[PDB]
Amino acid sequence: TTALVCDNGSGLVKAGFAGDDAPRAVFPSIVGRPRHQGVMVGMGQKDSYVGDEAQSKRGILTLKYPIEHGIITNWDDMEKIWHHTFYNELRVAPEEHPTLLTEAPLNPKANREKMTQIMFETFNVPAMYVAIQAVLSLYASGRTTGIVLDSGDGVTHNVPIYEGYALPHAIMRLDLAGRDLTD
Amino acid sequence: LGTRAKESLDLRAHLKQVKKEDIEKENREVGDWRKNIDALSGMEGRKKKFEG
Ligand SMILES: Nc1ncnc2c1ncn2[C@@H]1O[C@H](COP(=O)(O)OP(=O)(O)O)[C@@H](O)[C@H]1O
Ligand SMILES: [Mg+2]
Repeated sequence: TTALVCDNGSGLVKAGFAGDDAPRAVFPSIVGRPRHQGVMVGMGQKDSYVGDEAQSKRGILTLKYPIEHGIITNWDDMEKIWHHTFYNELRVAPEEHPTLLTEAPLNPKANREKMTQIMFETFNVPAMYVAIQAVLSLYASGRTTGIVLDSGDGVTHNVPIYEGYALPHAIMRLDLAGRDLTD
Repeated sequence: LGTRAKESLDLRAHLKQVKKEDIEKENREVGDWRKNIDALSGMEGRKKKFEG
């Protein structure tokens, strides 16, 4: 079967089946509970709008990103985001598809372990693999050497690679990124 | 005097022969290989596969 190449990121979740050119569904990763009271009855008001739906009703929501700086600070919301990504934006049950998450360098271990535990227990995938976000960006350029500066929205990290041999002692991770520029 | 001179001459003659005539066994190794050019003709591939 085909593999699911998900990419959590921080600010935009990008996902799609392996072997294409562009991600199938790209949508902000925000989960916003309503904050006002609500008087219309039977309007079908949900308790949390996630993804791109909460960028249209954002006038009466309190959007809050579940990923602060690479690390994940609110596991329930992240689980909700993943569930939405699998079932509504791709409509493929995870029981029949390998997954390939991505993770920033130098992140806490507990984050990665919890990620794999969720993927194996809740969604019950057949097999998942976690890859460093810079090696992939080096794949896409068709190179095999080079030093890649991957300035995302959560964290900016700079992984040098030569001839396929990564240099673990030369990774410089800096926490200034797009969110701090927005602020 | 001539005998002594010819002794050294004959002794050095064989050394010179071995040193020099044996060079003719091969001297083409100086010749380099092709090292051809492409002339913008070997641009017939996309970014599809790179590992192989
Ligand atoms: N065209 C653009 N010009 C300037 N900044 C941009 C543009 N597109 C996205 N950004 C910034 O980059 C962020 C998205 O980065 P992204 O690569 O999606 O992060 P991640 O690594 O989490 O996927 C946005 O928050 C935005 O601030
Ligand atoms: Mg990124």
